[PDB]
Order: sequence, then structure tokens, then C-alpha cells
Amino acid sequence: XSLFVMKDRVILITCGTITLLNCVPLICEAVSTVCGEVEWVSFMHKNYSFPWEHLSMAEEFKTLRSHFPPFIFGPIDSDHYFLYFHSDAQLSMTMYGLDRNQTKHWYSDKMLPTGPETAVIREATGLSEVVDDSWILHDLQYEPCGYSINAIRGSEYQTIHITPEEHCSFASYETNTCALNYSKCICGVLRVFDPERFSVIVFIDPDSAVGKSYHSGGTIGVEPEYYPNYEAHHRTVNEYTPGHWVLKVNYVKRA
Amino acid sequence: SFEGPEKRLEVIMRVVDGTHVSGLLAHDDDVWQKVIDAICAHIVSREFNEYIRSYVLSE
Ligand code: NA
Repeated sequence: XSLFVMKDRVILITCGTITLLNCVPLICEAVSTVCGEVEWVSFMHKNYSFPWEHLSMAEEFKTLRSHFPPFIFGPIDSDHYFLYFHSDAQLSMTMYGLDRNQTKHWYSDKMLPTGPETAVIREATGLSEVVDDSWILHDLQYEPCGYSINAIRGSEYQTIHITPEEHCSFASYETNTCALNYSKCICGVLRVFDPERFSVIVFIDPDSAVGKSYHSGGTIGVEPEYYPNYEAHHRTVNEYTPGHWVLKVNYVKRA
Repeated sequence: SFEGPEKRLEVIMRVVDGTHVSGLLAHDDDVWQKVIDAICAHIVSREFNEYIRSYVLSE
């Protein structure tokens, strides 16, 4: 996969390609040709892996540096890293151990873009409830397996990527939708995947709506009262650079 | 091919004095086709609105 382009940003998500850092030079050129200024670059990099789940940190940092002629660098959460060139909402889920009755629908002997076949898939799995008819959607079912969907609604997007290999099945969800309480959104995605474990990462800057709520003690939809079939573990909040905050919650299905 | 692990890249620009009124939406698909070529992928389908150009991709 997915590329989203907005007035001030580009988001690229893929599964199984070569390094996305290859795209940085041409994205920077696209910025300079419209006389914008690069402010943030972030990329996923796995330093630490768990059993249910590339270049070294040094190699990726050196590559990214090579694509620029100053900035600050560091982690966001432990799996994403930023460059900030000093002079909105984002919620993400990662899901492991997907429902086996659902994952069969994301196997196929043919590559199928949006059409009657993916309509059957979306209806049968409940993706149609996550991406309802208020969204403009397009999707792709891969051979032998895998699935991607993008959806847009005004300034909002949602996207899901599914890699259902039995050994280490995985799905991700991301959205910039603004809600005061994300429990309905998150639980709607869990309805589709019913995963053995999942994490949610939410950005909570104090000057954003959800962050203003969080920083004042408000309930934002990640809390344990919404996930009775799961046990919470190791909530982590970081002010990952001055003024900017990230929250990660982790849930594991009750055996 | 399409299989784990997932990768993600985001670039955010500041709109400043002198930036094109449309920002990155001043560009047409030729710009983004070349970006996607750098990861040896291609555009399978597109959906556009006033705020977002959305592309579904494949190797
Ligand atoms: Na929690």
C-alpha cells in the first residue's frame, strides 16, 4: 502493499519486498519539487523478535543517513525508528495467531483484485463491517495466500495486511481516524481476526484530541474493561521526542 | 513475493512559506510509479479523493 499520498506525507507498507529505504530519495525529490521540507522519516525495524514473529540497525541508519546531505534519530516504540529534522492521529494494531476458520479465506490459487471474489471474502470474514460502505475501498487477494485492503473516506484512511502462513500468522491494521474512544474500532478488527495476541500503538500528543484526553486521565479505548477474553501486559508510554508521546498496550488471549 | 515480514516507511513534510499550494498532491501517478519501481513493485489499483491518493501494490 500500500502507498498513501496526502498533501504533506507518504505512507508505504509492504510485505516481503526489498528494503523501503530504496524509496527515500525519490520521495525526498517529490518533496523538494513542491518546495516542501522533509520533517519526519519513520521506518519499521525489528531489533528484538519473539517466537510468534534484514539489515542491522547500524546498516539501516547508515543507509538512511546517506540519502540526506541535520536531525535527531531514535526509537518510537521498540519496532519503529524516526529521523526528525527540526525547524493528527494514528492507531495501529499487530495481531498474531489468527483465527484458523478465518484464514482459509485469505488463501487463493489466483491473484484477485477488487471484484466479486474479494467481495465474498470481505463479507464472509466480516471485513465488510470494518470497511463499510461509507468507505471507498480496493483490495487484493494474493496467490498462494495473503491479502491487502486500502480504504479512504475524506481525510481518513484504513488499511489491513494479512500474511496467514500457519507457522507464524500475522495481520496488521492502521488508521488515522479520529475517535474519542477506540474500543469499537479495535474490537471490530478483533472480531475479524480473533487473534491469540495483539498489540495496539496509539499516538497521544498532548495537543491532539485523543492525547488531550489521555493526558488528563481520560478513557481512550485501549483499557482492559474492553477486552474480557484477554489479559493485558506491559503497557508502555514513551515521550519519544520532546512534546511527542506514544502508547503501546499488549493483550494475550486467556488460555 | 507477498509474505512476512511487514515493512513500513513514512515521510512527513512541513508546508512552509514557498510550498506549492497543493503540496504533494501537485504530483500525478508518474511520480509515484517511479517511487514504487524502486522496490521492484507496481501499481495494481488506485482510489483517489480530495485528500488522499491510495495505491494497492504488488511485486
Ligand atoms: Na492495557
